[PDB]
Amino acid sequence: QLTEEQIAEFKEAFSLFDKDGDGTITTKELGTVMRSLGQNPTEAELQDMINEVDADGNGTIDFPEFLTMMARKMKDTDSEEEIREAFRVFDKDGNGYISAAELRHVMTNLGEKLTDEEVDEMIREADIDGDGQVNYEEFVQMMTA
Amino acid sequence: KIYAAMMIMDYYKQSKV
Ligand SMILES: [Ca+2]
Ligand SMILES: [Ca+2]
Ligand SMILES: [Ca+2]
Ligand SMILES: [Ca+2]
Repeated sequence: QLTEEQIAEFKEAFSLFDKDGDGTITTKELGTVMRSLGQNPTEAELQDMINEVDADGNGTIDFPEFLTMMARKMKDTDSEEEIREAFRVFDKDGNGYISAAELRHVMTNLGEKLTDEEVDEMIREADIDGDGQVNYEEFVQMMTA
Repeated sequence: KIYAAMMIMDYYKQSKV
């Protein structure tokens, strides 16, 4: 099932959305994240995203709700289609491969400046076939591990 | 879109760590 380290890591991920640290993710905090991922969702779109995770319908996402989704979806095998959306966030030029520069771009936008050596290490870790880049199959493994 | 963002944020933090 879900391990105690997965719980801790899902909580760290939650806290990166929950930027004022009040224990609930608002549409406003969700907006901040989506924009740093290169998107610009409207208020209606932000509220409808909240609907996906907000189980009691109070308009925000608390950690138990966030955890319920993360834990349930990881047991799923039918998230290919969502991972494909996640892929396109990284693959900015749309060429089917995530480059070092594309990886660093997304990482620095989320609040992490990495050296050219650190980005290379991440690509190297994910790169199974050796083209020095990340295709979809390799990206699945880096979102699924 | 939201779950994609959640997976990404998880990857991001664990990349930092
Ligand atoms: Ca909050
Ligand atoms: Ca709620
Ligand atoms: Ca690309
Ligand atoms: Ca590759």
